[PDB]
Amino acid sequence: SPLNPGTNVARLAEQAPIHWVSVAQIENSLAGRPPMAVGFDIDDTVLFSSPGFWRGKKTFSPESEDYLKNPVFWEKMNNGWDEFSIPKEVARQLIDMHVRRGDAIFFVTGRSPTKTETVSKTLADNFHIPATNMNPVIFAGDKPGQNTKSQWLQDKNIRIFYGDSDNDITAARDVGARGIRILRASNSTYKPLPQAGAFGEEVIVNSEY
Amino acid sequence: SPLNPGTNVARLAEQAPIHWVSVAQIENSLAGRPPMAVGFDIDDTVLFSSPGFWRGKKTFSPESEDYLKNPVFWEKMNNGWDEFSIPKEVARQLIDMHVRRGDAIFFVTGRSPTKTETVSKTLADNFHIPATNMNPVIFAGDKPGQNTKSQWLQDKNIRIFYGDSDNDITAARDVGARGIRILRASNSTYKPLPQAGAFGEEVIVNSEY
Amino acid sequence: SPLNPGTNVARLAEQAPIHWVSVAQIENSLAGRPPMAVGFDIDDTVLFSSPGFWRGKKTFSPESEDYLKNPVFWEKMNNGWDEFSIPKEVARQLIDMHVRRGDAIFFVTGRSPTKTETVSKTLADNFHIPATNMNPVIFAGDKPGQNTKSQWLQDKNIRIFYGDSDNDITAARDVGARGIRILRASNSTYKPLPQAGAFGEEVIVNSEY
Amino acid sequence: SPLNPGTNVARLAEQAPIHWVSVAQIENSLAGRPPMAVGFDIDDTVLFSSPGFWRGKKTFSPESEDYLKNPVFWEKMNNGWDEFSIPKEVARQLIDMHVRRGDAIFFVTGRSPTKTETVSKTLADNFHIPATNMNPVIFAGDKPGQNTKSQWLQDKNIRIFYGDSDNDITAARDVGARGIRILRASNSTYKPLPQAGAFGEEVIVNSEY
Ligand SMILES: [Br-]
Ligand SMILES: [Br-]
Ligand SMILES: [Br-]
Ligand SMILES: [Br-]
Ligand SMILES: [Br-]
Ligand SMILES: [Br-]
Ligand SMILES: [Br-]
Ligand SMILES: [Br-]
Ligand SMILES: [Br-]
Ligand SMILES: [Br-]
Ligand SMILES: [Br-]
Ligand SMILES: [Br-]
Ligand SMILES: [Br-]
Ligand SMILES: [Br-]
Ligand SMILES: [Br-]
Ligand SMILES: [Br-]
Ligand SMILES: [Br-]
Ligand SMILES: [Br-]
Ligand SMILES: [Br-]
Ligand SMILES: [Br-]
Ligand SMILES: [Br-]
Ligand SMILES: [Br-]
Ligand SMILES: [Br-]
Ligand SMILES: [Br-]
Ligand SMILES: [Br-]
Ligand SMILES: [Br-]
Ligand SMILES: [Br-]
Ligand SMILES: [Br-]
Ligand SMILES: [Br-]
Ligand SMILES: [Br-]
Ligand SMILES: [Mg+2]
Ligand SMILES: [Mg+2]
Ligand SMILES: [Mg+2]
Ligand SMILES: [Mg+2]
Repeated sequence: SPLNPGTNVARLAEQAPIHWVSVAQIENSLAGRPPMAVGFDIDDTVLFSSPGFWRGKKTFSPESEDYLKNPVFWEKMNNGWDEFSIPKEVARQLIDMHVRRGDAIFFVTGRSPTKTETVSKTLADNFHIPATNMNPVIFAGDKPGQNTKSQWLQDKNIRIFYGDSDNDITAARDVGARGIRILRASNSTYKPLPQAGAFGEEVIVNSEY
Repeated sequence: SPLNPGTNVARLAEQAPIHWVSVAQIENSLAGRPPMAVGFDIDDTVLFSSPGFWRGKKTFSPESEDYLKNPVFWEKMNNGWDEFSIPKEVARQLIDMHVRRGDAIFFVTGRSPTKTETVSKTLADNFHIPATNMNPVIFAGDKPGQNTKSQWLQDKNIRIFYGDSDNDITAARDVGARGIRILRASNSTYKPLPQAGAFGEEVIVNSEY
Repeated sequence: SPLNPGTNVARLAEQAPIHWVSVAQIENSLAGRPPMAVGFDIDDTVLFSSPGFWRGKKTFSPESEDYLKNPVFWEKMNNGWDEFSIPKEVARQLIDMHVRRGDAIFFVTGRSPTKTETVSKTLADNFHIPATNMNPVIFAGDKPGQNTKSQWLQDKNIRIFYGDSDNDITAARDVGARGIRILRASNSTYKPLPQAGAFGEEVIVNSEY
Repeated sequence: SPLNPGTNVARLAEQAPIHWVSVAQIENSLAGRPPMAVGFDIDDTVLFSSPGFWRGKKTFSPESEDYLKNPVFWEKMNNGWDEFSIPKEVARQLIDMHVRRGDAIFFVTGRSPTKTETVSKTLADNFHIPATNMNPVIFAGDKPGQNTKSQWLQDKNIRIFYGDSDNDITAARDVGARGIRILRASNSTYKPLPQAGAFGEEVIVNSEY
């Protein structure tokens, strides 16, 4: 790659054809809809939880991705390491908005389940979610005695699902929910970054922080 | 304004909430729709015609907007000065696409009408539009003996209207047609630049050239 | 290319490594330097002259670059077609700044020379350049009876050369003058766009209009 | 603020006049310079340490900035909470480059000093810094028995100082070192973001991650 690559104004102005939306446009699109159920992926959607995953990786499997199948990792990740996870502003805004509408708030995660979890609590506390709006984190997947994320969406009648990963958007699509994309921060340790907008879905502006 | 204003990454990554689309996405949204009528504003939508407007302003009214109510200007502008107008690439793609589909193509302009006009021919020539798809330019407005752009869109059953200006999109909105925005180039002499996406309409990416 | 390519925040925030400068920064870098000679390339540096080039190409050689070796083209281009050329705002700022400082202003072009030329006058008129600061356009090249752009910069003791093309900056580099890049507009008909900053030179921000 | 603010291509292409540089351009600028001393701010320069500061703040002073004057906070921040701090790629690249040159690597921080600190170790381990290149973190400030960051730069003959905050760049400027800016991540909890480039200094591209 050249030492001085230069640029040109076609590249400076170039836009990908993304359907960008704001929080205000989403609220507007819902105006006069009665209280409903909506859901959020957790990691890189409402929490920059990379610190915990990064400590996990270094502590348990510095040379592979095996820490993610290790129950001792998950016990720590789910029971306190979220105290170093940084709440996303986009999620504060969306959650306050959905609380303002009287909506029911669900969090649906692909994290491995553990005996106990204080994530539900970290989320109710960090985002000021009233007990009445709040629901215990749902641990979805394809282990025996789990339902998948789409089954949970169908089961909870979740109408809007917010998330950063392709599987978040497809899961919403599968059950006819509205999948709305959030940008993953470029300093996340989960890489490569997804291509936000890859299914033609709404992507929220400035949602990396 | 500071000599060294500096910047930051929230500002470098910031996106306005615009519904961007590509030509390809628009062609796909129309897949299996039979032939229909579509229309295009001219100036800064399919032709960068500032050269003639600029020449006009300097020649007839260096000091005002008066040239635009001068019939001697309009006669030069519509009978040759578009030989200096530069066709937009976005318009070559859109028009080739609509030709492919077998659509009827209309140009609806706010330019003042004149005895004769060679703009229709400049457009059929520059854009390789088959006579069968092509239609003479419609000069629309609020002069006696004119109909408005909206009435013309209703009259021709134009389903899609492309334009750079707010009135292009609202004229489409008036009659229930799909208004699609094209970016006016920053070197156009028509200023200020419109706020593309001001009505929540689709805006075509990279459509300034 | 995918219908929905999507994007990500590493790509939204990505910057090429360019030395951007403002007109204000350049004026400040010259603070308390006495009057000097500076020069400007014409086409896409101070005038968006694509209208005349475009008209030329269609009229004389729809199918080649031959129009550019046609004396009948050059006679039209240099004796009036610049009435359709659109002055760049960056050039109004730079030239007003250099006039302020009392600098001698040169235009050095690669256009083919002709019997007469009204480009010098178009530039003195459009840019309000005082006759005392102004100099007739220098037509430079490798034709017999010509000197090259570099020799002209050496000959006039031009300390700063502004231009959009690689040869503008390298001609400056050849003779030890400060080469400063201006962005060619994306609707110019001269393609491909140069890679501004390809030599580690300064590039003026927003200089496409 | 409007629900549909729109945009225009002047804004889409608009650039701040920053002197952006790459890691390769910096190495190139140093080529054939003998081994030297160079230094790095820590927080948001080589480590996204916001997780630790964010846990600190919530644990010790949820309603003020007093945690930053609390020694119990600093003992935890400096003795393990960096295990959740995320190394910046830009810092891996710069440190490997400066290690390749045989340079001496210093880290100079404004963190309050504590009895012990394992930050030096976290940094040597995460960035693979050979013992011979590595130096214990220097805790600078204006407490009694400290030297300021500029005094330390002068004292260690540090020739290049990398950092995200204005005080990093001014400290380098004060002693005639080369201050090079790194972009603070927009998900940092330390806000507002600095204006990278505010002294006309080099800013490294894409240095938020
Ligand atoms: Br391992
Ligand atoms: Br493991
Ligand atoms: Br813990
Ligand atoms: Br917020
Ligand atoms: Br479970
Ligand atoms: Br699942
Ligand atoms: Br993904
Ligand atoms: Br990536
Ligand atoms: Br589509
Ligand atoms: Br006048
Ligand atoms: Br007039
Ligand atoms: Br094209
Ligand atoms: Br009308
Ligand atoms: Br408008
Ligand atoms: Br404007
Ligand atoms: Br300056
Ligand atoms: Br030909
Ligand atoms: Br020819
Ligand atoms: Br101006
Ligand atoms: Br030459
Ligand atoms: Br070039
Ligand atoms: Br190009
Ligand atoms: Br407190
Ligand atoms: Br405290
Ligand atoms: Br610890
Ligand atoms: Br790296
Ligand atoms: Br100390
Ligand atoms: Br200090
Ligand atoms: Br700062
Ligand atoms: Br900020
Ligand atoms: Mg996620
Ligand atoms: Mg128009
Ligand atoms: Mg040029
Ligand atoms: Mg810092």
